[PDB]
Amino acid sequence: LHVDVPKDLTKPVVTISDEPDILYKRLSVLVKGHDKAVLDSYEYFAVLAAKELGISIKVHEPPRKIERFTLRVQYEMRTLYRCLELEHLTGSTADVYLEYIQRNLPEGVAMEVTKTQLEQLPEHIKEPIW
Amino acid sequence: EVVIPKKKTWDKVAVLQALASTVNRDTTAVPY
Amino acid sequence: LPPRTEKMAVDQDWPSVYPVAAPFKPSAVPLPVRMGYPVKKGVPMAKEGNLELLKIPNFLHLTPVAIKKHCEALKDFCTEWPAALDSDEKCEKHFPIEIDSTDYVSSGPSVRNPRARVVVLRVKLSSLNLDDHAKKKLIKLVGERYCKTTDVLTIKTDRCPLRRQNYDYAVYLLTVLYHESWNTEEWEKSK
Amino acid sequence: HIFLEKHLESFPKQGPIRHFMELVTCGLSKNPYLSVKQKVEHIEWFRNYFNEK
Amino acid sequence: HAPHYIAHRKGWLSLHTGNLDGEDHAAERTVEDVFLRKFMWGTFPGCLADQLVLKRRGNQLEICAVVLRQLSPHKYYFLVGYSETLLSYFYKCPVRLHLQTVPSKVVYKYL
Amino acid sequence: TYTEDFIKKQIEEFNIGKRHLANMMGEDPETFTQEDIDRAIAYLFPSGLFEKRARPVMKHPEQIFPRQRAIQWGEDGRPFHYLFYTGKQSYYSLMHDVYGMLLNLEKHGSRWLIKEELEEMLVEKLSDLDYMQFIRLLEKLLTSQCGAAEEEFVQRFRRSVTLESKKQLIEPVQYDEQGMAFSKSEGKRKTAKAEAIVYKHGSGRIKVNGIDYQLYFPITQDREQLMFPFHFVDRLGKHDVTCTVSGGGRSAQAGAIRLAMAKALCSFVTEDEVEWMRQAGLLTTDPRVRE
RNA sequence: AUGAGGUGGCAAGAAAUGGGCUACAUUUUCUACCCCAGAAAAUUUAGC
Ligand SMILES: [Mg+2]
Repeated sequence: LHVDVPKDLTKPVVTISDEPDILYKRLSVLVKGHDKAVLDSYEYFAVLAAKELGISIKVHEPPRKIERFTLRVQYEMRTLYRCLELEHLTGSTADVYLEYIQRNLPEGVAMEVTKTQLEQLPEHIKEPIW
Repeated sequence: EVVIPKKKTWDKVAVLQALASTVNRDTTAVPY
Repeated sequence: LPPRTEKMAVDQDWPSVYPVAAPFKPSAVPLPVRMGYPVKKGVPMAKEGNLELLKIPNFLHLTPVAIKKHCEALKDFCTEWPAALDSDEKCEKHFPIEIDSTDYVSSGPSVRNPRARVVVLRVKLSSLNLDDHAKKKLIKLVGERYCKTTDVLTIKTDRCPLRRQNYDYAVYLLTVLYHESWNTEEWEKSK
Repeated sequence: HIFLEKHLESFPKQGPIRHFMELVTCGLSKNPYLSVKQKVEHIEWFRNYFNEK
Repeated sequence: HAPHYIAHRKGWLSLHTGNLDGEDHAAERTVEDVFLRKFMWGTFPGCLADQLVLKRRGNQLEICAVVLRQLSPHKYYFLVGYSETLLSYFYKCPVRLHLQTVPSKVVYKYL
Repeated sequence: TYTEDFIKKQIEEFNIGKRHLANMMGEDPETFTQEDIDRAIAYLFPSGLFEKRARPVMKHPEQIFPRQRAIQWGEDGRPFHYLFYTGKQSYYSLMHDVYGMLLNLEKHGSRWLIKEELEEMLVEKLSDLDYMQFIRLLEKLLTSQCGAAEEEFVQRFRRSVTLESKKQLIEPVQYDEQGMAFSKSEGKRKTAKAEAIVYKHGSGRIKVNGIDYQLYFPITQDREQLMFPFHFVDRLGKHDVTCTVSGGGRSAQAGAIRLAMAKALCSFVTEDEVEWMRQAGLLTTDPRVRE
């Protein structure tokens, strides 16, 4: 568009609630695929998005798994892994980042998100019952 | 001191609406 | 009809051509990309009619320009980590309990996964108000859930169907374990 | 889900039937695949069967 | 290309998470793929130039087919609408179709 | 077949696609290079196919189409080279040059080029006998007092592949907190993996996983295997060893420790003794493993 | 009646050879340990 542009855009309604936000110490995202190149592309996308949102991210590669079987005729299934560990992100940041990267998850790739929420002791355990 | 922020919330399609607002119309394409 | 990549300028807005995940369109992607094992004295096949390029999960909808433009608009949705929590040293001080829960993203009609109900509570016993006898009783009650090397009690709950129910059960288990660790039966005297 | 022993009130309180139904409820309270209604229906079937016999 | 090139030169026509280590419902996805392929080959007779590509993201279901320019475009649109609606109501998921017309079969070699 | 207009059009198509890819990736089109093209194509079209050629590729047209069709005459039909009618103008031009240099001289870890590489450089098919003739002329040139220019000319035809020396890279000497010199090394035998630290000075004490060797290795065969490296170089009772072995069984662990100790000991012996250890089999990883 | 039933029987014998399964020990067996203890008693198949 060189001239015809939207004069204004309706930004979505994001309300600042009164409740306190959830806190995640860690957030491990393990993605599995049959293709190493797709996992490398997804790692690049996820890491760039994490940088652009200010989240602290580290990436490592868990060992691959190979399930072989027979009907001779020998068949194989490869599973390659990429682990993205995010650190010190609140509840809203985690939700928005996860929505983005899960909607952009490529076909043939599965995800397992482990969230480690930080919580205080319950009030009812602080001191013994008398 | 730990100042826990407030849990801001949004509608289900809010993220999609933001991403959509990011992109303009394709001038060389017929409608979607 | 002629492909519309002939009308695409060299300074266009690429994200507007591929807004979302879409299959490879050789008439829309203005690249002379080739793919295929060449035949003897051959070349890799062209894109028009190429099934191999069509089989790739392409990232044309996620380019660095597009990703930055997306992540600039998504900043409105984020909150800030409380700066007082600079490292794990204070995360384990102000928030002793850690709740671990997992979500699973597969492809199919059903979103259900039986493994998402599991909840893991981790708390250091040194962060609980226990005396010598209370700590001894708690350790003997829990058994292998307590790891001596790390001083961590790890209670994993998966009995209930939902995850909120398993979280409530883990909290209840911790409460009752603490209370029965602080309690001395008549019978205890015969150690 | 976890405390289903209030549905054993109409059963014998100290016989072998109490033992068997305690085993049944311990199994049912560890069942993540059933709803509360199905568990109590199992208990009520047990009640009916043992009432007949 | 022969079956022993499926990860060396060829790829997989269907792409889904079912066969990954730890995932479930591989059989159901396989049966779904079988029905999709027979249905599409019976609904576009003599139009399909090559095999379908069946992609799956979340609960979406994309059929990327390569058809010929021999059938009229109006009939193509009618069939696209019909097949999309029928398959969405049969799998209770948002199915979608991405036809690609080719002037004629793209011959690679002569065997 | 590929006409010249056809390849011309592929050249403009490649250049326009290169500018487009520079646009897509946000890089500056002027400096956007071929390695950048490869990286960007790998990102945008990920492919895990094992064959690198089968993967998606965006090359310059000259790199794809061979087009080894050189024009040897102009519009008037006159050939450019004065040896055109021999049919081997490049090869015979080279022979003429070599003969000229031989005449001029008469007035005054590397290998000869292989036949098909000589063909590649001469871009003309040549037989075995003419290749031998050319090599014989080059040898004759070397025999004479070739000057710097002639030496460089022969070096154009000399490849550096021949010869390779097996020298047994030595481990460096580290120093511990107490000021003692030690060297660390690793070894593997079947599924057993061992790491040994050999000190320069000692009394012959070997500790395996914190345990004395005679207690860790009841069987005399394993103790003889551990003795082999130090005995072979006549320094029994002169070094202390602290090793850690994991996996495998009794004999595999003994062999892995033997290898690790030999490789660590190579630091404190002369190079002649290192080579003697190598020729005794003490520094080679045994690759024999179960099917 | 190649359908459905009833009443009795039927339950074999001998070799030469072809093949298969079990136990078969003193360099063994039991206990303790995981290796310095005490008690008990002709063709054929592979080769690398
Ligand atoms: Mg009979």
